[PDB]
Amino acid sequence: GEGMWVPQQLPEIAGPLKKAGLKLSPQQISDLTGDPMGAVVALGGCTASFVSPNGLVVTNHACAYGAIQLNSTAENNLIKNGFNAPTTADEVSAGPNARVFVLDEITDVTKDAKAAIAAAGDDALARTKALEAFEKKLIADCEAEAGFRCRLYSFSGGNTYRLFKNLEIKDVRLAYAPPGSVGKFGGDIDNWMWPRHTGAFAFYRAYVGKDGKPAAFSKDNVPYQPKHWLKFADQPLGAGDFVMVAGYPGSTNRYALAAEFDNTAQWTYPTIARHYKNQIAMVEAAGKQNADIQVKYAATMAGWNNTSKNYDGQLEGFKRIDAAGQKLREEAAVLGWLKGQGAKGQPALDAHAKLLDLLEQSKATRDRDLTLALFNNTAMLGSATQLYRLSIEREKPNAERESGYQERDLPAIEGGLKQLERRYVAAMDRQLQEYWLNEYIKLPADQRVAAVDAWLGGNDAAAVKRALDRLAGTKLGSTEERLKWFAADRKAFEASNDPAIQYAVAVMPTLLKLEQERKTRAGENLAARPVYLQALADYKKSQGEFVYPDANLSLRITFGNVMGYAPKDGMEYTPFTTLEGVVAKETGQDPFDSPKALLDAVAAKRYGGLEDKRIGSVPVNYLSDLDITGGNAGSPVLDAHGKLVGLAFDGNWESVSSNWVFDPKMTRMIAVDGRYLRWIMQEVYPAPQLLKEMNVG
Amino acid sequence: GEGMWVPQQLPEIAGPLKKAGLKLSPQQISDLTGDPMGAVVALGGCTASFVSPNGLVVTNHACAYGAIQLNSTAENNLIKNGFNAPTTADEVSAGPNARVFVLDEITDVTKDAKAAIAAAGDDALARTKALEAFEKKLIADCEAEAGFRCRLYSFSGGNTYRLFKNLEIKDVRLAYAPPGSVGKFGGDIDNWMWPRHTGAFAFYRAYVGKDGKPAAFSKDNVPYQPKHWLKFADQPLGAGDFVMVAGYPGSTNRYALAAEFDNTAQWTYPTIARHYKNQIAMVEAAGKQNADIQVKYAATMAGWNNTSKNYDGQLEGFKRIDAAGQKLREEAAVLGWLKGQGAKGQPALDAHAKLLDLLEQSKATRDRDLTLALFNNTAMLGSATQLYRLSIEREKPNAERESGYQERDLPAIEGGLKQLERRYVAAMDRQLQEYWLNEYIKLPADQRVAAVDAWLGGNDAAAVKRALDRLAGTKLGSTEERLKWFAADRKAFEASNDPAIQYAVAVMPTLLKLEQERKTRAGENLAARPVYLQALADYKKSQGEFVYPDANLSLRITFGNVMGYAPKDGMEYTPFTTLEGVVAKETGQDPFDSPKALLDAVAAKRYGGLEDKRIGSVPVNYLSDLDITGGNAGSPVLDAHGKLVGLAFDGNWESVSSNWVFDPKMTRMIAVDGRYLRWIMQEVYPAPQLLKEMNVG
Amino acid sequence: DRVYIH
Amino acid sequence: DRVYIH
Ligand SMILES: [Zn+2]
Ligand SMILES: [Zn+2]
Ligand SMILES: [Zn+2]
Ligand SMILES: [Zn+2]
Repeated sequence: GEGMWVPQQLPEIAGPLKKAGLKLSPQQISDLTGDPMGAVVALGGCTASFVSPNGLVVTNHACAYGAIQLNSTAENNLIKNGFNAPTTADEVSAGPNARVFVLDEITDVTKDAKAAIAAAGDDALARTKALEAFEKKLIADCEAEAGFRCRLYSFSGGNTYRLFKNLEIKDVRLAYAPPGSVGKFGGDIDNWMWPRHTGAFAFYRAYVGKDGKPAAFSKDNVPYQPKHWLKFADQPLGAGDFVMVAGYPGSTNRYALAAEFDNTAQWTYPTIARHYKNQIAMVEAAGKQNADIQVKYAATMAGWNNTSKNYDGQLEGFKRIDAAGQKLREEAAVLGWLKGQGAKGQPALDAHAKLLDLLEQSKATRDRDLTLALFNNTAMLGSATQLYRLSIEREKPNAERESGYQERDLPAIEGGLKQLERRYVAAMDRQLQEYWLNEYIKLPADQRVAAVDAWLGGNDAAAVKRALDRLAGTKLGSTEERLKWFAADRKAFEASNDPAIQYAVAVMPTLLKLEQERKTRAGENLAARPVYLQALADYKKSQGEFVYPDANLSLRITFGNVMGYAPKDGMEYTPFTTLEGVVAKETGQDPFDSPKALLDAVAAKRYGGLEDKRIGSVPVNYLSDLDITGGNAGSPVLDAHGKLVGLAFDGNWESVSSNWVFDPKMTRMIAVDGRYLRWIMQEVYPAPQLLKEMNVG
Repeated sequence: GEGMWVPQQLPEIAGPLKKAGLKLSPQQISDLTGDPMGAVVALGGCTASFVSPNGLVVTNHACAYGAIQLNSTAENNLIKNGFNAPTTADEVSAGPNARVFVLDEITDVTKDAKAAIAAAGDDALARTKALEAFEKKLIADCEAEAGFRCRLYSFSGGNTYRLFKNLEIKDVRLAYAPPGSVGKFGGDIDNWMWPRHTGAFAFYRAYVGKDGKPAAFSKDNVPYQPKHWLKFADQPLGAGDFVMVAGYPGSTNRYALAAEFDNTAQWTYPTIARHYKNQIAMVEAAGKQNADIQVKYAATMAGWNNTSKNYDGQLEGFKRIDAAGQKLREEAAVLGWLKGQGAKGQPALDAHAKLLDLLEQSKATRDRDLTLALFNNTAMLGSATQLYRLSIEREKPNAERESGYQERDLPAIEGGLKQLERRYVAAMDRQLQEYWLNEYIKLPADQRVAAVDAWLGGNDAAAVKRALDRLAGTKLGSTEERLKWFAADRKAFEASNDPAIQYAVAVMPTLLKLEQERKTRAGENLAARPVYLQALADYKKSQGEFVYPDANLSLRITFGNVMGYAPKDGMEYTPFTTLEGVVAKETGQDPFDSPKALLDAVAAKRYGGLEDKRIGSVPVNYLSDLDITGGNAGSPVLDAHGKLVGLAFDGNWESVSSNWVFDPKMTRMIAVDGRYLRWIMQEVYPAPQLLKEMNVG
Repeated sequence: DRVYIH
Repeated sequence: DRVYIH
């Protein structure tokens, strides 16, 4: 059912867990560094889990897609062909920015954070700065033990703050990925849909130095030896059975003003989906003539497709359930309620009115802000703005440097500049700069930026053509120029004739002012949000509804049972798909082009000892009523005894709108059955060495 | 499950019926004139049943559609609005050709039929004529008792012959039709599909004279008092429950040469589907501008739509189950088995070869034969040719007049000419003539007909136009002129200047010769068909398969259970639909435009004492594994105790190909629940007087 | 609709 | 695919 429960909420969900079928005690699940919860890791954007004592880690194909793509070329395309390291010394680096975060400790610091916020007085900007200084100081203390990365999380609008400390593994290697026709079977047609038939899995291996401490990549590094790892289920998973997921859901907006909903539904989602679709169409055409562009732009294309389709799904979902109407009606009901308590309900009404004014302020410049952000997100402009900002920040002591530009951030900045090599083609990027400039000059006068108007010198096709021709002169297109400027000082940036760099110097003051405006607006939100969100939660509780905070990239538990859903009267989706369903979708053309060894195994009913009797085949994917969102890709699904039964990887079409308005009847997780992982790795793209390592060979 | 079992096969299915859940004895069912089987009637092309001691008959909306259409006008459109007679005197006539046939007796005449056939000798034409002469004498003897009509049926390729005698009710009146948006909810979009949400029912009342004997319409007639009628179930139908149907399925071809199947799949179905869709588009376009064309052509359009969608469904189903492949392999297996019986198998082998050569003969002229027949079936040419043929036949003694043109057929001919009044607009029929002329001209030289070529006098658009202009001077457009010609003699036809009559006189000798050719092929079929077909049955039996004759318009029984089906991996169709499903399809536009009373009743959860607690609603339609075909529309569906739980009305998309190759996994009947009939007649289009008469109000 | 075709 | 957006 509903709920992305923080682990401190285990006493409240202990009864519900036992009732749903959990056979482990809740105390065992409460031990977050124990068995099995200690096997679950964060990737930053996805979840994973250890599945061997020698540092093997399982996650989804879409979570490893980036790593797979980095190691691919047009002539050796691992996305299409798969990857298999017979021995660990055959494993290839997942990239310098790949991470495995292993939970060490959580701490409530709510009281200290609210003090530090209070000490800045009735000044909005000053309030943001004070929270930032408190966070930086706290992280600096927590990171003094070498090998750890800490993160501060704000829950429920700032009502609670917690500090997480994680062992940061920085040498991650690819060990196995199935061919893309398995790992991403159905492609973008089946994405966000059920029935689903996708082998959505892949394996990494985690490494540390010979002394046991984390370290960046080195042939001297050895496999990390996790204290806990999961075991594959020995009991077959069936309809009705208990399942639970622990992972790192990223963001939900279930506590939100109606007007925040309306802006997102009527502007944000359609605008972004539109722009992502236009860029997909461009890169798609270029990649049809140019295999280098196709492989290099593959991970970016997977993102655009996934996000645009998610957004189309959310919009259709809103129409289906009348989300705008529900948000309007529950807002009236809450405001009614607060007024009805006269005196004691006044702080929340004040907050509501403030939050509402803050929205309208964002709304005034929405178009300018998004267009400028995405423009500066193209590769050469992104690099130049990032690198110039860093030179600016390095002039200040480290404690005053903006987050993302402190010493602790240098490894990721450097890593990104190297990774960009496998993701950039000048001729393609010029077309993306073009697209965004064409969109910028479409903007009305009041949504313009002076510094950009000036750099451009006009509002026509000629100014664009001239702008592109100028930028084509940059030397930031090579990894070595980028790393040169990573080290250079501000004065060198200010002297440069590289035109990407000149752009960045030209616009940086505007970007710094926009940033202050945003931090000021955030300081005001910080006064008002906690108060109002506390009231929404009180209202919810008084209505007997489930109360848990919106997702914020921290660890959550969700639980429930294997079950289908009924999208329409007269029909039902069943909980499992099967092998025979994979082959019925075969067309011989991408994305429905399974490997021959798969088509043959299925025809000859070679079920490898993995068949589930109740469905008469090896199961492929299944549905359940767990409540996951972006970030939970890769999370282990555990059965009543804590054993691995699958990996979470998607949601059904009608689920995605639950980000704003939760619908129990149509909200399901799509998971890949652990038996299909096994089956693929026995009969289709074999990895007997990995099976042996996980005690299932 | 599979099988359209003749009544004489009851001993063979008694065990299977009991096992599936029937609680009446098989003797109770074997009494074809008792309770409940004597309640089931034939309408000619549909089935129906008595449901009151006062002559009330229930059938499907699509079966009554012609009657409803005959009583509708542009200004008072019963198809749209429904009809409800508050008292029996407000009932309107269903038209002069409407019939209710009540079974009276069945007699095996196999031995005598076959003697008559053998006495003909070696000549094929004489063989056909012997059988026709035998049938006519047998029918004349049977129909000596006034008020009865008799029919001779041939089963299993001519291996068995039975004579049916029926009481022929000739005054049928419309008592109730729900509005079209209920009776045909979903129109042609949902036709042949599940999920279905259609209130597919209507009521007639049977009338007879004051002496109790059948008579044509007259205000002195009174309601027929049937010996038996059905009662509504008092137990809620549920998933898994036993159900059975009795009715009059018209045609199946599960016993067929592979080459017959091939001709049908590759030519006959696609050709007819294309012609029907072309004609639908013309009439549709013309009716959007002229509400009289719209109502007068509604019944015609309903058949073109139903038939062309059915044919599309079959072609898709053939491809789904590789029917060509199955037919070829099966035939090869049968020919193999025959060769392996040496001498003893020779006559079936020879018959196979003779049937195959007869198929080739008819194939040689198929484009001509179809095009001519459909050209001659437009309203004025069909009238002219029918009437001129009747004038030729009336110069012969009755016993020698072509069947369709004897004294016993005169009522029907006459009725047809009157009904046409409500189904003909000259400006529409002229577009239909033009379509058919255009198709005629595309025929190759060797498929043309001298008499039509000559009459046309040209081969281009200008000639087409000049023939149309000639034909427009016909006077056959009025009912009074058609009836004048109905009574007139041959010499009066041959003297006329009416250009439709002139066409008929010119083409008649050609139609008569094509007819003789067809009767000749038919006589060679009489010799070969029984021998091959008996061999197919014997082979099916040695494989342990069900053996039952193909459908032929006579009374059959089918039985099974309420269940859904699985159209693809990851999904299932459930056995029922519900009220809420009807409202979910609402768009406010035809065919998804329910009466506002239906929308109001569902929103207010006014279930009327009819909710099935197990589905949370009043059931609307349901699926079952019974084996039905065209002709079974309107058949009562009975439960374990012989009570009415529904009416048969459709099949699901995947089922229609079972006309040639039976697929058990996706062949289902769609029926309308008895409770939804009652619900509509309580809450939406009330008929309290009818609910009282059937003891459910 | 399962009415008889022709 | 339930990866984190953005
Ligand atoms: Zn147990
Ligand atoms: Zn340089
Ligand atoms: Zn006249
Ligand atoms: Zn009983």
